[PDB]
Amino acid sequence: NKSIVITSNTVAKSELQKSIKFSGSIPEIYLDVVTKETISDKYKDWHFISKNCHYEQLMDLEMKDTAYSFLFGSSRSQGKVPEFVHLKCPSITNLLVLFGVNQEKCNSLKINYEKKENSRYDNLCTIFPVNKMLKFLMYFYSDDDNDDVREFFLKAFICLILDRKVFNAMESDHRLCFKVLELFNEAHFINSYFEIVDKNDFFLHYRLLQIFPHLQSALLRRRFSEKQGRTETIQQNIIKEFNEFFDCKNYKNLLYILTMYGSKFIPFGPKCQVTEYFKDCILDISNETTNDVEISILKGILNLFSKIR
Amino acid sequence: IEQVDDELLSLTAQQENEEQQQQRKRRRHQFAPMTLEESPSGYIKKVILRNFMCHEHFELELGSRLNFIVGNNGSGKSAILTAITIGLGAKASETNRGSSLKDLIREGCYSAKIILHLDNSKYGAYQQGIFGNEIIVERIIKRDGPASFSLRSENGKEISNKKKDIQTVVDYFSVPVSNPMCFLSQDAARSFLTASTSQDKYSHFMKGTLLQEITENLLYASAIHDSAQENMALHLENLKSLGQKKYMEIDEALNRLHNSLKARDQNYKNAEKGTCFDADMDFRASLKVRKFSGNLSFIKDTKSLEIYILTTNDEKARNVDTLSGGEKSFSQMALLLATWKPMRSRIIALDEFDVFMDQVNRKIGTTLIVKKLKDIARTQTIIITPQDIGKIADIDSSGVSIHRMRDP
Amino acid sequence: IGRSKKVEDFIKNGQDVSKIEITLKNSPNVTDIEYIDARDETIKITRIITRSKRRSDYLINDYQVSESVVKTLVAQLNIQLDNLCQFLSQERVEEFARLKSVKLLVETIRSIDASLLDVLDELRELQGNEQSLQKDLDQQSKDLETIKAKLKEDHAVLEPKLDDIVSKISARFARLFNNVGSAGAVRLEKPKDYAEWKIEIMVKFRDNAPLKKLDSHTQSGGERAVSTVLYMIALQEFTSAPFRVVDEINQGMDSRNERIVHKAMVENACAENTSQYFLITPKLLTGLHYHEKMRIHCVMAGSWIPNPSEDPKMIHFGETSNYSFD
Amino acid sequence: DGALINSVLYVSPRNGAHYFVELTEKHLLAFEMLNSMCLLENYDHVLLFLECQFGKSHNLAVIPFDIILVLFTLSTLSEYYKEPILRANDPYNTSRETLSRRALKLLQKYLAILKEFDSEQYNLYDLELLRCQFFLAIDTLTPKKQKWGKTFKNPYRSYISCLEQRNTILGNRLLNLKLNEPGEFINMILWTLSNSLQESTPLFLSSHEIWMPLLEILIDLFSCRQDYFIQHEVAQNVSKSLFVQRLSESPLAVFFESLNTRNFANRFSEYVFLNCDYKLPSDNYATPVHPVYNGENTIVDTYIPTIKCSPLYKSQKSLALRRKLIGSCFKLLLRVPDGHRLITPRIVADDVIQGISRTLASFNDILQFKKFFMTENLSQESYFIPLLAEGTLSEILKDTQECVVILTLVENLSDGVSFCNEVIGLVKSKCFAFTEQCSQASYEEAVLNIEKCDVCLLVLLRYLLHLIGTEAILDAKEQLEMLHAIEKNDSGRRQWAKALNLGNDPPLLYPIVSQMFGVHDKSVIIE
Repeated sequence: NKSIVITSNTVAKSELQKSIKFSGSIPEIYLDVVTKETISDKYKDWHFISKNCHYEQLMDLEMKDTAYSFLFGSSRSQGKVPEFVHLKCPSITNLLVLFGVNQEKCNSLKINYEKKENSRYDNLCTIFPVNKMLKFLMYFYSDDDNDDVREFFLKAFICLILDRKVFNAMESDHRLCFKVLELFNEAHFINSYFEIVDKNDFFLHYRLLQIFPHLQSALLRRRFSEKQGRTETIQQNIIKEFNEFFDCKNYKNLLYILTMYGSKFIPFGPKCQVTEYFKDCILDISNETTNDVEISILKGILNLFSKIR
Repeated sequence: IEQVDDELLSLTAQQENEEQQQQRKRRRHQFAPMTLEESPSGYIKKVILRNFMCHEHFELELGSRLNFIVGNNGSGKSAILTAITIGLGAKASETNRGSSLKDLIREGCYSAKIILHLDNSKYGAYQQGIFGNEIIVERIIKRDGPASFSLRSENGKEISNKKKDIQTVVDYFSVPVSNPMCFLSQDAARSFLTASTSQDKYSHFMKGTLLQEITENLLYASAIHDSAQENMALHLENLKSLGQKKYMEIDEALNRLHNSLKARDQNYKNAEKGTCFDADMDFRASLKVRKFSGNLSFIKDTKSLEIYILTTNDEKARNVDTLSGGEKSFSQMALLLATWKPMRSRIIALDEFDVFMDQVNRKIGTTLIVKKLKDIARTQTIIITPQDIGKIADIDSSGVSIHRMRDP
Repeated sequence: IGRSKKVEDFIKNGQDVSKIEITLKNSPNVTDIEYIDARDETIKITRIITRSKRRSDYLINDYQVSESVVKTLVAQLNIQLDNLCQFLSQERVEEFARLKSVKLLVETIRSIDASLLDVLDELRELQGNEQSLQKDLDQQSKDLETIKAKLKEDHAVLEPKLDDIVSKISARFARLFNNVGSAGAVRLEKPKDYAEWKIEIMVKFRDNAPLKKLDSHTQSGGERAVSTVLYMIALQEFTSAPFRVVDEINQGMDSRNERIVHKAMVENACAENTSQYFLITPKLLTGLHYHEKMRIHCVMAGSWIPNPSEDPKMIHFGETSNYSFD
Repeated sequence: DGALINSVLYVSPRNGAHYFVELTEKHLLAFEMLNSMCLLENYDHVLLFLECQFGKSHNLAVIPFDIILVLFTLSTLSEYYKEPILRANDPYNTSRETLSRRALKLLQKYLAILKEFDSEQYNLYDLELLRCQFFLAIDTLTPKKQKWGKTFKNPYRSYISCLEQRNTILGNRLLNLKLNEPGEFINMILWTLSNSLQESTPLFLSSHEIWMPLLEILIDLFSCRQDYFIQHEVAQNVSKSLFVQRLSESPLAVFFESLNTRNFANRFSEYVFLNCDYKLPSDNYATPVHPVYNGENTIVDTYIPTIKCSPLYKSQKSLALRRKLIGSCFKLLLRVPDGHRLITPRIVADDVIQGISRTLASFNDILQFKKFFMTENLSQESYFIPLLAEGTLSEILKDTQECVVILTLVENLSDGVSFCNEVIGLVKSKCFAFTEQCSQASYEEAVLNIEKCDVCLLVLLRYLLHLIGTEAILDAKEQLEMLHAIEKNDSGRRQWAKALNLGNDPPLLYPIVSQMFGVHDKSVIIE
């Protein structure tokens, strides 16, 4: 009985299978392809919704929402059709529980990097469609209240949009997301976002800039702020961060370069000095025989961004 | 088969050594802010050849971007390229200029000296504080005794006498002396420019861009992996019939090889896509000189490179073979430049091409070389031709240096 | 006929009774006929539909009969309505579109007597259980010899007949697909197990499409329709049915596959003593080929054209030989 | 109308295209780079090239038309049945999103950019170039002649297209080539309309992930192309008979020419409302439907479907798409000069209105009916929705009541007084009132007819409010009498509510009209 495990996949595949929150087949080929990545973190991501959505109550909310007395655009005032929403879900926490978020995450709306909550396998939990969820959340905006409720709503929204399942099942036009963003001040939004996520978690930075590209510059002004960067300029801070990621060999975080490029500080073009320095270092480390794939991905991406006029 | 297991273990140990070597390398660029237009450091300011091959001690101040040596054929025209390749450090068999390093020495003299002056005043310098504004590279070839070196500085202080410092400096300057395409001799240029079959074009492009060796290593490793997996199944059967230490060792080696193979496959795909993209774009930009519009297509099903060109008359991009001699020669020259482009080389050298192009097409090809190479400052080009460029009206352009040898 | 039942559609709105009359050649090989002699050459069958009466009453040479007599006559003419080979409808076209090799085996074994396949399946199951008893033995020794001898005799009787049938149908398939410029044969693969015998169709009409079993999703609709129509045509001379009926067939298939299947139909009509097909063309096709043997019929009416009832020469639709003498 | 249709400053009209825009150096280089990357099957960097500069700059990066076609084909490579191929192409999913989803998102975002010309946000040359590229793609996607069931021309000579030497992207044939086949455009439309309401996971995923967004994009692009054609391709002043001939060549005319069938009215009515709740009349022949791209109807083992859509969501989206199809049909029709009728498509506005009314009044589920008649933007769908509402109302009154009262409400939308007088006439006639000939056993079907009637009248009332506002609801005694007559019909229905045939209360529209313009039940609770 000396040989008892198959590489390290057996424990990983088994304990992915046990916590799967799905009632179906789950073929072993899916578990094998998920648990044998070892190169990219495609299957490990931030999952705000970790339990199956309360489908029945959400459908009840939906048939109440589609047909009702006013049959008019929901205004930010007048309680956002209170008469049935408070009978169904009196508080935003109850709505989030209906969405699939557990109570413990609702109480503390943060990404726990110590518990590795920013890198978790997909729980294969069914989620309710994103647009109707955003509508139900907008029903709890309530501009006329204290700052704590608005801050909780903003942080819950930020956690929701950054969810991997929500981001993947997200619609092409972020109409409701743009409305929610326009409800709040942009600087306030960025400050709350940086309260939620780590400042060096450039993967979620890139995801946010995918959701809201127009925030890019503002986000940089919060990451490499001139006043907080002492007398050093923003470009110098970007160079220093690139240096530190390069020396620490954090090539994935270094790749998520994808956030910097296109802003006023690091623009596309062939004659920029910063891109030449970046490429000079990438070609220094790159060996093409035994490397991390992120190095080659950076080489290609930097070449493409250098060619873009 | 125990030999398959031995080969698997040897390949695994080689991968371990390679990953340790990768882990050892650090960052060498400090990003001095400074100020683009100005050339970076590393280009050859001057070469002096004392008692080397035919001519005597000779000084030659190469230009920063584009050089046109007009040393006539039969008067040591290829001596400069041989001297540069030897001094920068290259294998004798790769150079193929002379039977031995002994024959490079001038007859009647026991020793020959090759001295190069790489520039360090401009940015990108390699230890500009220690070496100053110039780095001098002098190699001595003697009939008796080993060939000697020194990497002296301007003041004459011999910084080093070893050869590993040569490789460190050259790699920092990114001079592919090991690649026999960056320094094209006469025979290599003839072989490349006369390529006719699309398979030959594909072979030359993949070999020159150093993509053929990568695929060869990848396929060898994959074959080793498959054979080792079959022998692993056989070992499992024998182990059940019966060793566990061997089974753990082989399984660990196989898993490591599998993960390494997947990583190498992704790396090779990315590198091939990037290199082919750069070559395609540079070929498209090169064809615009003749008011053409074309593209490159790399096919693995046919293992061939197909060039499609659309000229002024037709409206359909015919195959490049369905053209005339001048158009095909221009396409081959553009392909040569578009193969030099993806591999960023600080220094590029080339011998004559006037015999592969006839009359007007030759003038157009020289014009293409000048136009495409005089702009770039990162790459210094040394073109050795017997034809007088001064006869060409396209000499008024700045950044082109013609060094016409007074002695025939 | 594999379609929805709408009796009221046939009946003219307002008229009580709708009448169809059909006349066929008669031969002394069919029994249970009324008023018609064996030497007679005329069989007149009339069907009437009326709203008030709900019964199956037909007419044979203008004599009222139950539907049983006409049904057994249809049976004795070797023509079948339920079977999809003799009659092809839209639902039947769809059913042929996604057709499995097992269905091909079923139709081949139902064309010939199906008792042979059942007997061979019984013998192969006997062989399997006898082999099981033999490995159990490893009275039993006396067995497995008579069983194998009987199996060999049955296989020897069965093999040549299906072999020649398969060769003939494959030759017909090739001669019908030659106009398409494609090579195909109806092969009967025969593994050791008799029930595992299957039917393979070779496809060459499209170079990109590899040689595989007929299926709707991978192949184009027009090429598949042409292939199945040609397969139907191949199994016509062997069958004793007087004619075959195809519906929703001339509707355009890419205007190219439909053109080549029309060419195949022309070539088949060139041969004499061939079955009459009632063709349906819901969509007009430009430049249709009209053979001299076949004649086109038009039912469209024009505003300037007088009413068919009042005009003596307008009662015939799409007919030209009627106007000419004899 | 807007600038998208009337901005021709930078156009260089040619024989094939009137919207043609010449390339500048930067855009030429961008086109060459995109085609070069697409040749290497490096679609990830194509999408990254387009996305990395989206919304981060004043100037716009224009997608070439052939790259637009490549994106259209990529949008058909959904993960649920092409997961292994997509994983093989991009083993390191650096964007954490499928190629299909990224391509579709880029297509929809650029369509949104094109639909409104922000000359301040983007300079006019880039917007006109983008319009030219989209129009070239649409002109390459001309449907083939309808079948019951030329290679590639590049207008730009400055670069070699990637599509010249290939016809498949990742094993999927190019969308234009697939749809430029005799019976595939109608097949695609029927496939998406049938699977929009399927409860089978693969079919619903095929409709929800691939074909409804693509059909939305194609219909919007064809509408824009139709507007541009009517604005420029026609010869302005015309003898009203050459204009019909030109309209027969319009992009929407060719679009619907692949849908002519035998009888456009009834077959079109069945096609738009395929797999709806209505009972199929006159035993219409079933419409065969097949997947467009090989195994669209299968789910690969690796993909795990982990998204659930409520029936209301699916029905709402399907009915919205059906409304878009009908609206495109009416947009084509309403330009037809009075008296004249189109040559190539045998289509008449009255026939289509009557067919849609027949299919709508035959709905046995009120949810889909309301989803069809509930629109978020009244002005957008204002040109055909009131017509369908009035037609369905007329047919419901015809079948429920033997005396069909002629409805002039559509042109009475001009004058609120006339509309209110006509409503009073209908309600006093008891046609809108709940009908006494209906038996106790068949009470449910009568309730269904009445609630559909109320929906149609509510739609017409919302349009009346949209065209006249709330000014003389009580100032004119006619509208007050209309409200009191609504209350009279309320009492009439309440009579049988008290007759206690069923516990369920009958549909009473007094609260709804009160909320809209009944001044909260007149003075019942206000005073």
